[PDB]
Amino acid sequence: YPSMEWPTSLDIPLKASEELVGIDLETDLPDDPTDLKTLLVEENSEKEHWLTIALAYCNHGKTNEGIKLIEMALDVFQNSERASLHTFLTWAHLNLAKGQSLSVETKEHELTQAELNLKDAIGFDPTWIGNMLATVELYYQRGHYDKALETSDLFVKSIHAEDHRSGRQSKPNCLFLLLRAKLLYQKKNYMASLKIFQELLVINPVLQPDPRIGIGLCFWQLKDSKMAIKSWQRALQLNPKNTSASILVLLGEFRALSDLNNIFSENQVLLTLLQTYYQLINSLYIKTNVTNLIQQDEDLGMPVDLMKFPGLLNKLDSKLLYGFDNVKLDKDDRILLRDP
Ligand code: NI
Ligand code: NI
Ligand code: NI
Repeated sequence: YPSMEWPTSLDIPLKASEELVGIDLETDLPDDPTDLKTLLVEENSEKEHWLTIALAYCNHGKTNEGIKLIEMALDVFQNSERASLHTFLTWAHLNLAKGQSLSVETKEHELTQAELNLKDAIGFDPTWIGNMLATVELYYQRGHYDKALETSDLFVKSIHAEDHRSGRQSKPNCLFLLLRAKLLYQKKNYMASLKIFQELLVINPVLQPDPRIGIGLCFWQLKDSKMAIKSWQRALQLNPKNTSASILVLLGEFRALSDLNNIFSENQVLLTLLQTYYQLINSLYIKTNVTNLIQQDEDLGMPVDLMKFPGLLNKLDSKLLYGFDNVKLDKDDRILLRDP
């Protein structure tokens, strides 16, 4: 398959001489990012290096450190050079805000921090795709689905208008499509949603988040529970760290029994599963409950995270948002292109 893996090391050009200090992004980052700040400031390092480093923290479980670094960068870079620092801070706070167990206030507190940085970013660079996507993602995360879909639809018209103005053909943007597919599913238009998720599978079969999660949720809401489960097992196969896939595969296959999956649910919901330990009125109760909690995550198991796109938040290169042009679409993926 195609590859969206981040460069795994960084060379910082030293200021006085012309040697380069190499950093292994996966083991060389210190617990206190101030150490690099010293280096980065001292050697007059370029801004994109601050970003690349902060993204390494975030993508290796260290978002607080990622945030601490770019917040320090804000004391170094001036005026318009601060825009892309604010964009990073927007997406870092959107990632925080997706925290699995935040109370509605902590969520909104993090989303406010994102919005504040977003305002500073758009003030300098309103047409940057990183800032436009964040505007839509903020509406989504706040549940304002109608405004999100309407803002999305204005944005793609704008970009289309812009391609006439530069004599270019438009290329579908995977995250605008992903946002549309998710908004459509919120509006219960599961058929239009499913088509977009399937479009995404052929454009970028290594897209994060996995559009197969959405493929399965569309099948499920369209009552083809057999294929929903196949989409989800394909997701969990290509990436066994996908917790959302895991919980969906087991909640789906779980339609004695209520022991076999509490033990499989401890490997990687477990509350209400234990509430359901409390004429088969009962079988419809466990059935309803499994359905309710398969639908409990308003994020649909597909968190939109710009930190999964090499070059995007650290170099203003949005190329990877358009995916790949040859589709070796594997046997177990091409199945998922089918109708219900
Ligand atoms: Ni914060
Ligand atoms: Ni905070
Ligand atoms: Ni046109």
